[PDB]
Amino acid sequence: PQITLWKRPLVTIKIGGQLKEALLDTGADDTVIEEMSLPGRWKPKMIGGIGGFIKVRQYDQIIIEICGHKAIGTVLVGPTPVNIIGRNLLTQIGCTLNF
Amino acid sequence: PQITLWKRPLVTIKIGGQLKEALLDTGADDTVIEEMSLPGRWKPKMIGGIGGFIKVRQYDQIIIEICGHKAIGTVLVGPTPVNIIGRNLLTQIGCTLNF
Ligand SMILES: CC(C)(C)[C@H]1Cc2cc(F)ccc2S(=O)(=O)N(C[C@@H](O)[C@H](Cc2ccccc2)NC(=O)O[C@H]2CCOC2)C1
Ligand SMILES: [Cl-]
Ligand SMILES: [Cl-]
Repeated sequence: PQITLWKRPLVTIKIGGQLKEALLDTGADDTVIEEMSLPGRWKPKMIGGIGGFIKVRQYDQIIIEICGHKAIGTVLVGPTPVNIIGRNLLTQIGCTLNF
Repeated sequence: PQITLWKRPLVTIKIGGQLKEALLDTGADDTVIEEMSLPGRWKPKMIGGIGGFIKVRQYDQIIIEICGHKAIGTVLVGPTPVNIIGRNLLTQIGCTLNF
């Protein structure tokens, strides 16, 4: 698809069998999702945003479907205001910026 | 152009006669630039992100050149860690996400 930016680029994602709404975010290096349970072990990570650096849980090799496209990669879980799909997964679905 | 997302989508912009590096950010509703002087009146605004909120100065009807494309809109000025080109100006240069 071709997504214009007059409104937030929100899409449906599927993770752990659940449907959620997430923002396609080219300004985010990593994918960060609101609190949920994911399988396996997690590692600590700090992510810096507009208000500073914060603590999240890093889960690797997580299966996630984004707007019908299958991706498998790192998902960070923590107190984010919105679910964010970052560049680590946008590359997997072949997403580019065009003008 | 077509911009891939293996690295941060950083571009050169021209604002208030100065050249600056900025991030093309689909996850940002608004454009936020590091401390600088801009002409005209401003009003205070709070903007929220990962890590909480920052206080910025809102300048309206500001011209920016982004990749050679002229655009006009609201520019927020404040203690942002990176210069961000948000949706308000990405729409003006005809920027879309494609996959
Ligand atoms: C809340 C949301 C709607 C999404 C956004 C809120 C927002 C709204 C605006 F109008 C303007 C700016 C911002 S913002 O700037 O707050 N932001 C945009 C993100 O793309 C930031 C940009 C950025 C990049 C580097 C340093 C600071 C900021 N990335 C980010 O937090 O990456 C983190 C997140 C995961 O990867 C690293 C989050
Ligand atoms: Cl605007
Ligand atoms: Cl358009």
